Amino acid sequence: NWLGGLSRAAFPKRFVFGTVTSAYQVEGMAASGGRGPSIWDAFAHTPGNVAGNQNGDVATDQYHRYKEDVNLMKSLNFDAYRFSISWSRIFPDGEGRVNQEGVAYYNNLINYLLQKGITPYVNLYHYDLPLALEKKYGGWLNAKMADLFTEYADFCFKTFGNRVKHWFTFNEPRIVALLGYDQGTNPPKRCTKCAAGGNSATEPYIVAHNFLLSHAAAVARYRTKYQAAQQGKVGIVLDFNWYEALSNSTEDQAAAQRARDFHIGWYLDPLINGHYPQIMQDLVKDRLPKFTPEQARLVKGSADYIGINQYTASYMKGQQLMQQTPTSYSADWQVTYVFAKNGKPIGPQANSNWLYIVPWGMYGCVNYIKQKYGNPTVVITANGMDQPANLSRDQYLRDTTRVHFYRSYLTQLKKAIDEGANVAGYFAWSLLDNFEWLSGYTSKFGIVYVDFNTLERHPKASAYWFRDMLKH
Ligand SMILES: OC[C@H]1O[C@H](F)[C@H](O)[C@@H](O)[C@@H]1O
Ligand SMILES: [Zn+2]
Repeated sequence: NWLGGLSRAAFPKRFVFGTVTSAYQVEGMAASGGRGPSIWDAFAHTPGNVAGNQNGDVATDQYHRYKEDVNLMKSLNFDAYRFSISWSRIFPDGEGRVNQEGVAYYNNLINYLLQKGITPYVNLYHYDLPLALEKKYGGWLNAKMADLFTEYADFCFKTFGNRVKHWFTFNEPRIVALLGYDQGTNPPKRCTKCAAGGNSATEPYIVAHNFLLSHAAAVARYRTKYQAAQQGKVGIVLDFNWYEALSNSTEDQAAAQRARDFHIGWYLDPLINGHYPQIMQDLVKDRLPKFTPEQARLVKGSADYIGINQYTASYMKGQQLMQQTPTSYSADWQVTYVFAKNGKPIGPQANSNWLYIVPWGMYGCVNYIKQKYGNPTVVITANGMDQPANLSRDQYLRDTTRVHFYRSYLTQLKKAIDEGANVAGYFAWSLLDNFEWLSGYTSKFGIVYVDFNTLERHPKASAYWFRDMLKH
């Protein structure tokens, strides 16, 4: 049977199922409704930065169609919707003046979701730093971001928190550090060789530290000022792709573990244990900032749940640990990526080159967090795969590969849960085909097809798969 034994009965009672989007990727109205530009608006509008010179000006136009999209998610039997608030839609300059039309939009969305029995899970930040804050303060390089983010978060708690009870601060600060400041391929396009300037060996760590400090400050504000009345929760969303030792050799096993530590431990060790991973301290040394005891105590325990974005897996090959001139966060790991073992690829690829379809990676990741971090409450906040550009509507709708993807990954998640992992929910990236950053509209992650000429929505087979699986 195409559900493969999966249904709500196959998951814990009250387990949450949802879909996910992000503001810039679906809203549109990027320069309308009072919204100020984000760093992604400037980036996307620069010729050559995005596939086809595309941008999120219109995107899926969810801004005008949100009731259609909410009706669709309810008809597909989902319990929840993870979306983000655009910082520059509320504060066009990131600070000071409030854009009331922006506030009204999120009020309207949140109220309609609740009207339809859909639980809002709200991200405050998804790659979309107000451009004004980048220019005035230097964005995530400036420790002042803690105050600036806290003030923004405070406004959101005050304005929406009587209705919103499930918050996330950030989405994937590792990717911001990696792509924005190590490789320099996402805004602000910083790296050692980059035209904008930078230092791939230092800036990724500065940025990560400031994300953690800003997270902790925003949560401290929530807990001291809003929690008593509002009785909600605040977490953070982290990407974690699985790393598997190429062989059982001491050095390959060490390499896979180093990769885990530099990937997820970088944030989870501070959040759970109040310090950076030991290996990062040992290898990165004085390029890794130190939490004072007070900061570490503010950071530790500051996530009510951990959002995990899980997509793929890689084999890791080791080497003798070397004394090396620092060059980048990426080279700091001292590992070698490998995508085949015993003559077989780890998995076939989806449309995105980085996305190897490896369902057991999901078990790997969830089991690892359970065993290593005292089984914290985890929410899978994104999981999915993409189709390529240029297909016919019908070809998009017959997404049999995506159906197989969800059945397999969810079976592996069920396996980890049945072994005792504290996973509270699962969210499919994405409800809709949308703006896939550098790939623009050439990558289609949705369970619902979006015709980007007419903006019409059409559920794909995977959407119907979810509807069947999730019926009450
Ligand atoms: O790459 C697919 C998807 O991966 C993660 F979920 C990111 O948070 C999204 O912004 C992105 O679109
Ligand atoms: Zn419109």
